[PDB]
Amino acid sequence: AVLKIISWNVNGLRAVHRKGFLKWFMEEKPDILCLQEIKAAPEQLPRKLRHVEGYRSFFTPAERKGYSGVAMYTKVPPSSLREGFGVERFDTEGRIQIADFDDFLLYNIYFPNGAMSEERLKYKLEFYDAFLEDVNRERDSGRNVIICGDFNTAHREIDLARPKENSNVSGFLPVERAWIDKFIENGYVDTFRMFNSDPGQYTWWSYRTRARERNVGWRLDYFFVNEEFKGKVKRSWILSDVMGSDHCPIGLEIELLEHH
Ligand SMILES: [Mg+2]
Repeated sequence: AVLKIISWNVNGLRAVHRKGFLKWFMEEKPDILCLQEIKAAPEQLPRKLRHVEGYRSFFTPAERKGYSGVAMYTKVPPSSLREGFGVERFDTEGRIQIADFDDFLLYNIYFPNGAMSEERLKYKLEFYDAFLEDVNRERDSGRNVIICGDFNTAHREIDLARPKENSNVSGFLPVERAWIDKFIENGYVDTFRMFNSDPGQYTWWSYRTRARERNVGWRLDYFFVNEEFKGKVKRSWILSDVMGSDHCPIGLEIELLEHH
């Protein structure tokens, strides 16, 4: 038996609602849906977005109005939900959900965009370091972990359409790519690349004339697992045809643990 988990940066939950989000959600039927960039006060969402039949929903908004925010809809209730790393400046931006599903912890993370300033690039890299300390603590205690969301970095040249022109911009800086190398070396696996070694596999396209149509994109959105759990990953894919955001959704199917 498997669970289908989807991750999607929706570029505003109300915005994607107006384009057909609930119809997509009903057709795709994920067991767990992780969203990034909700951008809304949960009590200002229409009640048909706030609560969807068959799911429990959890919203973790930023302090700043209209900014960031993550959400999770799940057909099975988690046993707990942790919304921070325990560091105030990383925990007030609506970026972190860590849901305990007993088989695994599920991290749904909106990692910072560092492109607007050196200040925010430094915040991104420090957030990366706090995340790595957190997941290692949980993994080392004996938990399996699934990490999904918008990492805001394309790992290798194959992961964006125009690597050479982006050497010096956040999203493809050597130091950001090197952090992903370090995360993987700490015993985590980029699940998409377990199954797909092809070029042109992107999850974000700038909201500009025909960029998506021309597939001028970046792979910014990932599903990682700890190494010891990778044999339970059965599929990891990109839902590239699903419109409505500047990112598309990505999927993971994970087999349930089979106790003996
Ligand atoms: Mg965005």
